[PDB]
Amino acid sequence: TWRRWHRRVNTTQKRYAICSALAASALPALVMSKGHRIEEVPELPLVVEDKV
Amino acid sequence: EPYIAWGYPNLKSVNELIYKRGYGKINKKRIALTDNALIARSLGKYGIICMEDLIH
Amino acid sequence: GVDIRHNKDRKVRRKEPKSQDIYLRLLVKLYRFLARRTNSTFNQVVLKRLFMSRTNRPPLSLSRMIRKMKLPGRENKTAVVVGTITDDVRVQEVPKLKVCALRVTSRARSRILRAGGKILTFDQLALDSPKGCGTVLLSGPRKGREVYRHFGKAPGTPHSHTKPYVRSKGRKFERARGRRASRGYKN
Amino acid sequence: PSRLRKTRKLRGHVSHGHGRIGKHRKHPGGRGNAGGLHHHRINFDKYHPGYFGKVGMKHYHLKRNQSFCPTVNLDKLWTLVSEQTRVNAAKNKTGAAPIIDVVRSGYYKVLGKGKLPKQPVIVKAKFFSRRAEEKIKSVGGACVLVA
Amino acid sequence: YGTWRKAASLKSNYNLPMHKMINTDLSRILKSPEIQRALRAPRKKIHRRVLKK
Amino acid sequence: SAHLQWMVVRNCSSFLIKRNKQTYSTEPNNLKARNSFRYNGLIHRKTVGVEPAADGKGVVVVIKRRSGQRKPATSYVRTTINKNARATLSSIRHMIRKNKYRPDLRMAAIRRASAILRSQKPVMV
Amino acid sequence: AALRPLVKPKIVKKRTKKFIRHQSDRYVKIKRNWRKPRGIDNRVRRRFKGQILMPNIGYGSNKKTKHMLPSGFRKFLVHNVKELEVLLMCNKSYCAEIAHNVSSKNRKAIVERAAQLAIRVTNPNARL
RNA sequence: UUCAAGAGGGCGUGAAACCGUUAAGAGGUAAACGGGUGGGGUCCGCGCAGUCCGCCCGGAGGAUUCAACCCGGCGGCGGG
RNA sequence: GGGGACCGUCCCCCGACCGGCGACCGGCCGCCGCCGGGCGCAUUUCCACCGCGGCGGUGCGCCGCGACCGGCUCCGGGACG
RNA sequence: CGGCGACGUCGGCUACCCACCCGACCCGUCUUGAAACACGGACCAAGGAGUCUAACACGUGCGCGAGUCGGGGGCUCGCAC
RNA sequence: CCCCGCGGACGCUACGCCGCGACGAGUAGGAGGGCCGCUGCGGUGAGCCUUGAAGCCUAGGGCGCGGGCCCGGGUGGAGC
Ligand SMILES: [K+]
Ligand SMILES: [K+]
Ligand SMILES: [K+]
Ligand SMILES: [K+]
Ligand SMILES: [K+]
Ligand SMILES: [K+]
Ligand SMILES: [K+]
Ligand SMILES: [K+]
Ligand SMILES: [K+]
Ligand SMILES: [Mg+2]
Ligand SMILES: [Mg+2]
Ligand SMILES: [Mg+2]
Ligand SMILES: [Mg+2]
Ligand SMILES: [Mg+2]
Ligand SMILES: [Mg+2]
Ligand SMILES: [Mg+2]
Ligand SMILES: [Mg+2]
Ligand SMILES: [Mg+2]
Ligand SMILES: [Mg+2]
Ligand SMILES: [Mg+2]
Ligand SMILES: [Mg+2]
Ligand SMILES: [Mg+2]
Ligand SMILES: [Mg+2]
Ligand SMILES: [Mg+2]
Ligand SMILES: [Mg+2]
Ligand SMILES: [Mg+2]
Ligand SMILES: [Mg+2]
Ligand SMILES: [Mg+2]
Ligand SMILES: [Mg+2]
Repeated sequence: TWRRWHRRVNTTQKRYAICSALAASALPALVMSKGHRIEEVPELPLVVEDKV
Repeated sequence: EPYIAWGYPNLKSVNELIYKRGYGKINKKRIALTDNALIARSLGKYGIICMEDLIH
Repeated sequence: GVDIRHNKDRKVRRKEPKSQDIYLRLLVKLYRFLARRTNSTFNQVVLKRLFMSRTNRPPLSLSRMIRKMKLPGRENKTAVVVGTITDDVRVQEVPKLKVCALRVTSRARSRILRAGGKILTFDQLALDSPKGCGTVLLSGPRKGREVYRHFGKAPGTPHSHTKPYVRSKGRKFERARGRRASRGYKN
Repeated sequence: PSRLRKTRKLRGHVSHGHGRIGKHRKHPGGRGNAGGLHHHRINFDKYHPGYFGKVGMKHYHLKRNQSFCPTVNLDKLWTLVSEQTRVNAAKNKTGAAPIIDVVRSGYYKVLGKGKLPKQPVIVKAKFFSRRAEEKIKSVGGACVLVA
Repeated sequence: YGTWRKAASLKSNYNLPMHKMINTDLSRILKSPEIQRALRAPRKKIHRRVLKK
Repeated sequence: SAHLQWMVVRNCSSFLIKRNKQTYSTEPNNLKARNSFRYNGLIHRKTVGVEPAADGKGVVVVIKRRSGQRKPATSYVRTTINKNARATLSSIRHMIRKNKYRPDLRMAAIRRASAILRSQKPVMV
Repeated sequence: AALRPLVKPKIVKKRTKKFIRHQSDRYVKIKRNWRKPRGIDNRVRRRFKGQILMPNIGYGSNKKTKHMLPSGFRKFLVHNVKELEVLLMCNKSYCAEIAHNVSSKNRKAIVERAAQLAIRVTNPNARL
């Protein structure tokens, strides 16, 4: 049971993975390459009103 | 001495060795002497610019 | 059969970065083209430094960069380091510097910019000086590492001043026999 | 990842890299630091001089806190205050010198490695080295002791 | 997460990571007149082995 | 940037097919359908694609406009050409060459248009 | 009749026979799959004359004709019609074939579509 | 009966070793193996009068409309 | 203890000059291209068929033959010094 | 440039059986030396042996950098994940 | 100052493609590559499948130097 299942990742690492993930989510080629069918989406940094 | 056979080549032997089997060490590569420009590029500074100069 | 030895045929050298950093790979592409299509030996040195490991790209402190920039005849020249530029809190006056680096520490970056300096990346350096003209190629201390204190002759040999590997430092840890004449020998 | 290791490449090779003649056996040469003065003497003498024997005086019930005395050098001295402090003092017309309390910053002794900028300063510390005191007075400063 | 000229106001110590390559447009950089002026002419003729007659 | 986006999807993409010592890419606007920086139909500011018409006759020439690169809904302009093969190839040639709109894809688009039209004519007995 | 490849070079095979494992003829427990002999006294490993030959890189096929079918095409496995259109511009160099698990109804559509796109199918009549 | 007993109460699938029978071939240097051919056999090749397609020429037929102009729409590039 | 002043970073604005409209976008123009609809209704254009037609490319269902050119090689004649 | 092509033939060096010529001792293992009168192995199936923890050392990759690191704790609807 | 022709092959997964030269024995051992193979997890294939999954059998067709893999036929019956 003491196989060391967990890993610690530096906080600056982890914040920098989030920034890369967010920046990639605004580029159509990368989101399409994940196969998300963003063919008719008006704008990929896609923002809706607070009413939702 | 036991590993080699050697002697004194004559003019014809030098000609046929250079013309039939003459290869130049150009940029560390074994390049066949098909053109005079290959000889002149690497040996022109010494006055040797053709196969005849190399044979001489 | 031919009489040669094949143990040195394969030269051991970096032909590419072992990193998967796509930004580093992009500017390796840029400087692979510049080294090939120019006669500038500066591009050749920069390209091969881009392949190098982190231990072979030691950080360059701000003090060391300033000191090399202050040498005569290096005014209005770009300081180029293939690695990280580091703030040195031991200096109090930062002059105006034109700098190209792979990476600059936030505090060092603020100090350079506040002093009227300019910071370039290697893509901008290619546009500024494609052949590297008017540049000073600097390097951090390559042997400024703790490992090099342990390298060399063995500690238990005469006239060797190499640091031994000890879990602790104290009077009880490897200071007796073989270290003083009273305890057998010293060498 | 076990898929990246030599074991995956040593399948089909009978000795698993340990060799046919010498084999891989339990503990040839002893266990741990066995035979450090006998059959492993050369390694211990070559790489760990001083390992064997006693040197010095022992001290029962050592309390590391009593000997607590962190040190700071003069080259790092001005980093203990704000950048506002040092520019204000430099451009100050009077002879007013700022006070640097190294005990507040967590240091007890002021060592004298490096050089100081040419401006006076009052340095408060528990201990001063001889050369640190000399350099502080050279720039027109003063050293005052605290307990 | 902040800007490159503002630190993050909800992380107390974080700032956006910096680019090691500002302009990642390789085609535009290589076609720039500054780069093209410094280059030597391309060697595009292929020299295949000559059969030694 | 095209080069930066290429370094991300050159080996990691949902359109990537790697089988039988071959590699293919199935993104919508990939002429020749090959995994390459030149022919990738997603990473470039301007791209051209040739597709069969919605019905069984003609071709659809889709180009990428320059304005809304982050707005995929209006980023592609689709035109339908339903004339004879020689006239259809001339229109595609003029769209690419006269506009200087990616001239490196001229023959790829023309060859693909020929393949589509050749597939639309009825089979023989 | 059949769709012809763009070019049909003469395919030269250095070896036409399989490399069988040493002593796979003497035991059922040992399969014909090749395994490098590593015994200290093995005469096959030592390359004695008249023994079982060992595969090596010298037997490699010409890169121009590698993976080429006898028909001059190279094969791409397909599972549906959508994967078939990747070969539209590779018609004269690559041939499609349908995966074994594809149903009889679905591979009928693949064969029909491939006939239209002039793609050659190695197994066009495979469930019928 | 069952869709199926080529699922029949230790019954899903049902390998190898080993055995029976049928078919083919062979047989005094134990078998087995590597290389090279030859013979026979089972199959494969829509094999069986053997490619396709670009331009041009000639013959015999159809279809609009070919170019250029007009209107509209949409794009690319340039603009102190 | 507050509250102030100052300093460093900011902020949205009131405004001008500076480099450019950029890979941040619109409107106007100019050129070009495509599409749709008219007109153009035939020495134009396009479609399919035929010729045992020509020019190119690829390649011949199978089994064969010849020719010249070049590379390597082993030999044989003739003549000259 | 020639010959030949459907119920008899054409091509398939792979794959099945057979024949002949040449070559060919049974593997594994210890060993200076194994075909050994050296040991293990009748045959087939399934199982079957450098792993995990800790500690070092060096190399490489990543982040930050004279700093670095929250791993213990605490705060976030208390919990599909 | 291209224009009776408005036209002109391929390429460059830059971790790609191309050229030239030399070289190739190997136990113990070291290293690299593996679109070799097994099982499970996160993504992805608008993947496959009762119009037949896995598995198994096969004088069937092939691919790879090889590890192995794909396809045809049969059996099988729910997954891959
Ligand atoms: K070396
Ligand atoms: K080992
Ligand atoms: K070998
Ligand atoms: K059953
Ligand atoms: K035995
Ligand atoms: K914690
Ligand atoms: K999956
Ligand atoms: K293989
Ligand atoms: K099956
Ligand atoms: Mg050799
Ligand atoms: Mg060797
Ligand atoms: Mg070995
Ligand atoms: Mg074994
Ligand atoms: Mg052993
Ligand atoms: Mg084979
Ligand atoms: Mg066997
Ligand atoms: Mg041996
Ligand atoms: Mg059944
Ligand atoms: Mg049963
Ligand atoms: Mg039987
Ligand atoms: Mg033994
Ligand atoms: Mg003995
Ligand atoms: Mg033996
Ligand atoms: Mg004996
Ligand atoms: Mg024994
Ligand atoms: Mg047994
Ligand atoms: Mg026994
Ligand atoms: Mg097993
Ligand atoms: Mg070798």
